[PDB]
Amino acid sequence: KIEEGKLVIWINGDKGYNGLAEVGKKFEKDTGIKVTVEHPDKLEEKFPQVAATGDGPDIIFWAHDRFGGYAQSGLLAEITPAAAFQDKLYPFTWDAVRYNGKLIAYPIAVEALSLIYNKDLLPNPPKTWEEIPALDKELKAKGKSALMFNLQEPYFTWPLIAADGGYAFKYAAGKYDIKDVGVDNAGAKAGLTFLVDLIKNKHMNADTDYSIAEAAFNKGETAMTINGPWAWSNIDTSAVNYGVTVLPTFKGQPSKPFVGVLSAGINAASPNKELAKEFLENYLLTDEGLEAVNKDKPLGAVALKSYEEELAKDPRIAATMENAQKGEIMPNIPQMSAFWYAVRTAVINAASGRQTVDAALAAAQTNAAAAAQLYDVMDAVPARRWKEFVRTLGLREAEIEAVEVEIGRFRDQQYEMLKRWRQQQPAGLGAVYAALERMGLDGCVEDLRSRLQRLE
Ligand SMILES: OC[C@H]1O[C@H](O[C@H]2[C@H](O)[C@@H](O)[C@@H](O[C@H]3[C@H](O)[C@@H](O)[C@@H](O)O[C@@H]3CO)O[C@@H]2CO)[C@H](O)[C@@H](O)[C@@H]1O
Repeated sequence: KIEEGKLVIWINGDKGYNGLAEVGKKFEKDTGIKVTVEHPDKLEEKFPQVAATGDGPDIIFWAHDRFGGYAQSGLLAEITPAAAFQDKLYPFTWDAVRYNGKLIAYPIAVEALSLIYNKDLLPNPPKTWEEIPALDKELKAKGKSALMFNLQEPYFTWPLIAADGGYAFKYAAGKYDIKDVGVDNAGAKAGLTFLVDLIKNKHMNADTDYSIAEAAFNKGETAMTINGPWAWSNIDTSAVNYGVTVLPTFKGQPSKPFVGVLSAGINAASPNKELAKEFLENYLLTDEGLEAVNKDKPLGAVALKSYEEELAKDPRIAATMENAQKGEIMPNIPQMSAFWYAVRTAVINAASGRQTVDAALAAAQTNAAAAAQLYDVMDAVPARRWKEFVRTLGLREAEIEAVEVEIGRFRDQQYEMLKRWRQQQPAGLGAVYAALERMGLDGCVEDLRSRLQRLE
């Protein structure tokens, strides 16, 4: 459990938590502060349940796409590093973790998918997605396959869909518009249709996930896979001679992977914020800190400039960064949740044949665009009435109601955050104010008197 005088960190199990634990032991050796790293299941979903409780972590690690919601709900502490420290990380990595003009996390590394081919089976990897059907059958003649990758998570199948024109939300004037969802445009329809055709000619199987796809490549059963740097570790241990190169082109235009920024967010309810800032700045985000984690599971291209020149020499990094520039940086807005869920539903149905491509994408468009609107009213729907609300609207689509749950859980962390604040323990002042300002006249007076009290 969390309490004053120690750090608890959450990171996804596919990353190098053991190496991260090493960095904390140094910290513990230098400060006497016990550092404990955990890797829970679905920490992306478990966090918004337990953040503002005594069961949430001090530091949370995830790609930058989740943090906008976290931030909007006032569940993160404003990161306040000196200019000299900011000038040690790449500026565009700071953009990712910047939401509404405020820094909400420490950017760690850059994550971008890449084509991971087996050199023993593929000296000249294909340049285009349209070459692959011919190569696979040639490998079918060897009882082999050309490609296998996780098909259950939309993270991995997006690069092909967004190649010719598909996108999440339109970007313009330096801003995203959540009403313009580019999941059902011409460029998106072609990518998925091309993907399914690969499966329908049984160049792939729909049940392929990370665990199995990983096994396939690691045992030299498929010539290619698509995965991130964190996966090179297990592959390095396996006896496969592999290469990491650029993703294949499609219709002249490259497959555009959503680029990820691994980021470290400080719980606003953590009683050891400065204690955390000390760790991330002066231990992890150092040439040795990052080296310790990378040795466990490769991070990719780090945001720390001093240690990026070190990794840039690795061709597998050069491959990723190329794909990174070719692809797009994930938005960090609170609506990316609505976008992901809708797509996760669409691909599984268009892959299992349960629906047309035109249908799933049409439905995903609607559900995402609609569910994306729920966030603008998250703070308005008065307290005790969020379930009555969403039940009043009665949308009932599985991916839509998933956002409802999330939002319903955000509102529950803010009430909890308010509870902590009332009892004089750490709390995020935004989560507090959002809760009072929907708690009738009594909330608003309580809200403002604090705003006035706070003016000291
Ligand atoms: O659809 C279910 C799932 O959608 C969301 O997951 C997305 C992540 O938010 C997003 O960061 C990305 O996930 C990848 C990570 O960025 C990266 O760290 C790496 O480890 O691979 C991840 C893919 O497994 O893309 C996924 C969509 O697949 C949402 O976060 C989840 O709550 C939700 O369960």
